[PDB]
Amino acid sequence: GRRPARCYRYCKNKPYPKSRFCRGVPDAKIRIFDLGRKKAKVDEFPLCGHMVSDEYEQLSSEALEAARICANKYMVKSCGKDGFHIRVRLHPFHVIRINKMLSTGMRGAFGKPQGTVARVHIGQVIMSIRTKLQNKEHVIEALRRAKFKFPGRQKIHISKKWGFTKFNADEFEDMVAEKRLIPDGCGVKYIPSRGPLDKWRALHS
Amino acid sequence: TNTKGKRRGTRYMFSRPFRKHGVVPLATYMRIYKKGDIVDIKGMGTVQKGMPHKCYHGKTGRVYNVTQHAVGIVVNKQVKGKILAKRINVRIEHIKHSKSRDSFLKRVKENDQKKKEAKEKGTWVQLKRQPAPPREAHFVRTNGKEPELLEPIPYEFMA
Amino acid sequence: KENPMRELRIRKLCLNICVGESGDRLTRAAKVLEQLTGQTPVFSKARYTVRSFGIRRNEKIAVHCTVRGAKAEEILEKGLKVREYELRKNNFSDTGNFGFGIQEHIDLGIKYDPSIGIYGLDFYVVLGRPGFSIADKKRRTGCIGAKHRISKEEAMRWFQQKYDGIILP
Amino acid sequence: GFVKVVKNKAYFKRYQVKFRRRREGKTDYYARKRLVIQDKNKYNTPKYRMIVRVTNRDIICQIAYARIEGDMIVCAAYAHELPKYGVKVGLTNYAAAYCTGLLLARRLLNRFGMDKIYEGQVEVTGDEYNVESIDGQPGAFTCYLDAGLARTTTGNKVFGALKGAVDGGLSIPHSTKRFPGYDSESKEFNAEVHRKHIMGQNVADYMRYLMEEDEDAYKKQFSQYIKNSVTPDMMEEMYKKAHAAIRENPVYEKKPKKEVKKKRWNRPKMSLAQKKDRVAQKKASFLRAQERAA
RNA sequence: AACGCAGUUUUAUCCGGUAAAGCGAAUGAUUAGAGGUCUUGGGGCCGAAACGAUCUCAACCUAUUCUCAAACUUUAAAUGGGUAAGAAGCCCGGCUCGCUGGCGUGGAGCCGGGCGUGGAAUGCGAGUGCCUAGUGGGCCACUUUUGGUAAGCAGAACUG
RNA sequence: AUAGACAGCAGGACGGUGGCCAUGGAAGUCGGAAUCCGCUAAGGAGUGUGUAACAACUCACCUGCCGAAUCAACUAGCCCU
RNA sequence: AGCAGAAGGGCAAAAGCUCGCUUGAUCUUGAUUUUCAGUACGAAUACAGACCGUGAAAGCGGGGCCUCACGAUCCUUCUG
RNA sequence: GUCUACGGCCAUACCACCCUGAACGCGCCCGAUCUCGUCUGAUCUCGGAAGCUAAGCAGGGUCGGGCCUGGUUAGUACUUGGAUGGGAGACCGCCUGGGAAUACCGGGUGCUGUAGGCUU
Ligand SMILES: C/C(=C\[C@H](C)C(=O)C[C@H](O)CC1CC(=O)NC(=O)C1)[C@@H]1OC(=O)/C=C/CC/C=C\C=C\[C@@H]1C
Ligand SMILES: [K+]
Ligand SMILES: [K+]
Ligand SMILES: [K+]
Ligand SMILES: [K+]
Ligand SMILES: [K+]
Ligand SMILES: [K+]
Ligand SMILES: [Mg+2]
Ligand SMILES: [Mg+2]
Ligand SMILES: [Mg+2]
Ligand SMILES: [Mg+2]
Ligand SMILES: [Mg+2]
Ligand SMILES: [Mg+2]
Ligand SMILES: [Mg+2]
Ligand SMILES: [Mg+2]
Ligand SMILES: [Mg+2]
Ligand SMILES: [Mg+2]
Ligand SMILES: [Mg+2]
Ligand SMILES: [Mg+2]
Ligand SMILES: [Mg+2]
Ligand SMILES: [Mg+2]
Ligand SMILES: [Mg+2]
Ligand SMILES: [Mg+2]
Ligand SMILES: [Mg+2]
Ligand SMILES: [Mg+2]
Ligand SMILES: [Mg+2]
Ligand SMILES: [Mg+2]
Ligand SMILES: [Mg+2]
Ligand SMILES: [Mg+2]
Ligand SMILES: [Mg+2]
Ligand SMILES: [Mg+2]
Ligand SMILES: [Mg+2]
Ligand SMILES: [Mg+2]
Repeated sequence: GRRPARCYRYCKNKPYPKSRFCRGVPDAKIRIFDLGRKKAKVDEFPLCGHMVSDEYEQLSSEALEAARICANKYMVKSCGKDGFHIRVRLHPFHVIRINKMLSTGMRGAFGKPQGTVARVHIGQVIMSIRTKLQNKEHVIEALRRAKFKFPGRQKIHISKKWGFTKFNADEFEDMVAEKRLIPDGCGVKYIPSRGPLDKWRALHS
Repeated sequence: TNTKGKRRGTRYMFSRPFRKHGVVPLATYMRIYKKGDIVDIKGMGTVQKGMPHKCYHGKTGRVYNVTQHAVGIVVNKQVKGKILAKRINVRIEHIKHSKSRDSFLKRVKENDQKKKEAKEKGTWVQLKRQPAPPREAHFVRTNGKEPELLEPIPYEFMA
Repeated sequence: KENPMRELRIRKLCLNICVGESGDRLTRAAKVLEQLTGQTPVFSKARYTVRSFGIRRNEKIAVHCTVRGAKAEEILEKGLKVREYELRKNNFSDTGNFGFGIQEHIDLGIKYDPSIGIYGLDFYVVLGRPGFSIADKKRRTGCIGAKHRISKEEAMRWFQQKYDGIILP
Repeated sequence: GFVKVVKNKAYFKRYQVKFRRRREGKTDYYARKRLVIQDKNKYNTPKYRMIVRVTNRDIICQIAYARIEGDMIVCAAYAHELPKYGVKVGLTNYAAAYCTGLLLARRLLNRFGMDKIYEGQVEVTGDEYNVESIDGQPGAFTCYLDAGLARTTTGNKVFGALKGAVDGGLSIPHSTKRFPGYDSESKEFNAEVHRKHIMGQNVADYMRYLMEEDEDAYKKQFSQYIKNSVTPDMMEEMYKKAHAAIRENPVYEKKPKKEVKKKRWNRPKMSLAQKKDRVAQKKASFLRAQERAA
């Protein structure tokens, strides 16, 4: 089976991604990174909550899967099966190796792929949930449960941005009225006041 | 143990800069090199002939021989605990004039010229360079405006 | 009204007979194309080896030639006469050229010969306006400006104007 | 919408333009490097090359050497200067090329005071000639032909200008293989055929050929020759007189410079304030356009 | 009444592709939604004799979006490596050459004269030859760093 | 929160309506979505116990007595597990 | 894309392709670079002296676009 | 003001689409006897001068793409040297010096050498 996660907690090796030099990597435990209502329009889910790592460590693909399931399950219970959208912001790209010791020694010890981990930085966001403002308490509580599936310390931070966009919530509505933020599915498109005037014409037509 | 290959590790060293590939601009060949001047060795991958070895790239030497397409350069090479004056032949595509020598040669002319005017005028012109001296005293006018008060900002968790 | 240098003309007419094999048929096909134009044609080889077509690489499988000027004009008229001066709207490329095929070469007013046989051939017409050769000259090679370019519509109209042809949808 | 735009933003980001004169299709830098670059152990000794550029309506012959700031022209002769020396028409024919090459050779040696010392071949035979230096005298000027993007097939007019300079007294390395008298079949060079091309006889035979069969095409092909009252019979002596005129006074007299008040023919660059205002006007007109329409 | 030098700075100039960064920049990897929709396929419906109409899902394109690279990269540090900071210099006149050459041209060499503000800081006296023993199992620490779950483990860099 | 809180001692906690779908049963309280209105001091489309469903208790909400601060979440020092 | 091959670098009127002509893959003495002890071999760089190829010419070429593709004493064998 | 020939730097010069272009030029353009080369006088070579700036080319335009440059990012990331600093560690803070890169926001859109020409 798997070694305990304590054996691969620290970013001890250079990144070792699945590439043409690293063949036979088993598929990561986590495959679905986005769940809930991914289609919900930018304006439907303004409130955003992030789980932020406070250590420079490795999070295994299995750990990412368990937290995703744990957060999803609770959010369905508290807000509904379509009252939010969860995105896992870490993709396990670092391949960890195992030198199988089956009853020779350390001769030729370079191991074989065992799994994948996501090298996380202090302050890198681990997972994000966007929902309505009235569900802030649940998003903290849901993210609180998912914290117990990870090693190390994590912090829950309610973002001042609007939804999953990179624009402040307190000014998001103003930019949309002034056509500097066109709703484009999940996110928005920023309209730079540059480029051919035809594009400005269509927007204001 | 690494290989003894003559071009090992020169993947980036002898590569051309981004969007600088293709024909070698011809002012490179129009430069004049004479015995005694100081040249910077910089191998260029476009011309594979007359390449300098990687240990001489980034080194500066003195021209001692001139041929149809190449120059003989004396370059100092540190071999373990000794420095040897190595005589290497490289095509002129891989060299250029050291601007440091050109700047100094200009200053020698300027010093020699300035000395002649110091004799026909008494005045003593300073020739030797001086390290940056401590700043001399001065006044600082507030101009009515009171200096702005700076305070450290409160911590904000930006995630 | 219109500049005389914007007049459409026949840049060249390209005639191609893809026999599909080397030997008696290609040699005879060359004679068909040679006596239709008066120009000795050239043999095109196969770039690949296709088992289905029975062709190997570097094997001469086609015969083609290029004709220009009045000789190309009059050969083109024979081709449209066989086609009854009508072509489908899709026969015109977006670069202002068009082409058509002839099933039997003796339809072009060429006497049949038993020691030669009957052949089909492909006709491609390349249009152009004065000044198109700047893209072909060695010195000061230039690319034609957007307005000079012959659009599909202006090739179709030229066909209707010159040979009073018919465009079928 | 099916094809990936090859001319997309990343395409322009990574695009490295070629040299400007390569983009213009004017210079072959592969040949330029081998032409103008001097051996480094010759230091500042110049490497002179003869630039011959046959144009639609003119022939340009130049002597130049390479410098970092640019090429330096020490002598330039033009085919449109030949009306001074007698030749009124056919300024881009092999005969005009020989005259332009001869004019440049004498103009340069005259500027270097070498003309009296080196005369070349005063009387043209079309044969192989090579000027050799005289002991006790300055050495013969040596330059190399720069054909540029021209195809150097036999009978190319750049070799006509080369023959003129060689007979003018300039030492240019060459072989008779590319002169019109050379026979690729027998690998033999006929001097007499060359001389006929030099004297313009092939054009003379052409004009006689038209007058015999088609007078109408004769006027169409040689209208300006008819205007200048030059006939196939007088073509040789016209060039014989031209060569005498060139060898007599090859010095170039620059056109009297006439001052003229400054006049602007092309539009200047628009100012940013104008460009900003133009966009502002366009937007305002757009809003009014919808206002009136609605 | 200084010959020269330096495990150091400064000034000038060149070298580099690590750290970081980047992926709406190439190469490779990778999540999501949106709009187009030419063509390409499927589902399905009208039509149903025939095309044909119409909708969907994909593929495909376009603009965005999540996340990454020891053996990717437009960018790009810190520390670092080379060289120069004069008398073997400069300035003027002359001569030699079989090299070079349109040209006493170019280059080099040689000879004579003139010029000390010894042309950054700091420190220090240097140069040079001969003969030569022992050693050629190493180990540790900071920081960098490879393999390994790890090791008072195995293997490197740097200085001590 | 002196227009009276918090604690404690006591009363109300209503009508549409058993809101919609679903379910054999689902009447606030198995499940999924809606989570609105006369009526006041307040009473919900219910925080729990409870029924096969009910009923019943109870909670928020609000009032009587009372007369100054109090409540919730989080964070990090020492200590403890 | 291709440039024989592994990869990296380089290359667009070319170093790729096609064609033409050729034998600079030839003869000879030194210097230098790489590994380095700064020895050898191998490989490479720049010259010089012959004799040639090619091209109109400048010029390029004494093997392969560059980084690997190889071998002392003794003996044998061949050539002058 | 500008062109031609030969250029140096090699996009501030490239790319798309457009408007304008006096003069001279450069062109397109006409033709194949000669030279020369092609399946094809399209290309190449040659001999010309009826027509045209349609194109090339040149100048200008475009809330244009790119490129160049500046700001922001940010004294942030990273980093030289130091501590018997913190922390179980992961890592972090400080002292001493150095100091980036996107996104985003402005500005610019060839300069110039030699020779010859044109613009009362
Ligand atoms: C290996 C051999 C040739 C070598 C080139 C060579 O020089 C050998 C050398 O002379 C060996 C000496 C050198 C040394 O200095 N002194 C010693 O005395 C021996 C021969 O290869 C064969 O032809 C047969 C090879 C098949 C195997 C059987 C025999 C080898 C025979 C040939 C001697
Ligand atoms: K190694
Ligand atoms: K290796
Ligand atoms: K990428
Ligand atoms: K020893
Ligand atoms: K030769
Ligand atoms: K034009
Ligand atoms: Mg490791
Ligand atoms: Mg945890
Ligand atoms: Mg080689
Ligand atoms: Mg055959
Ligand atoms: Mg050439
Ligand atoms: Mg490296
Ligand atoms: Mg990194
Ligand atoms: Mg970056
Ligand atoms: Mg000893
Ligand atoms: Mg010893
Ligand atoms: Mg021992
Ligand atoms: Mg040992
Ligand atoms: Mg040990
Ligand atoms: Mg160890
Ligand atoms: Mg050990
Ligand atoms: Mg506590
Ligand atoms: Mg304890
Ligand atoms: Mg390769
Ligand atoms: Mg070539
Ligand atoms: Mg080797
Ligand atoms: Mg030789
Ligand atoms: Mg070779
Ligand atoms: Mg023609
Ligand atoms: Mg126009
Ligand atoms: Mg722009
Ligand atoms: Mg910037």
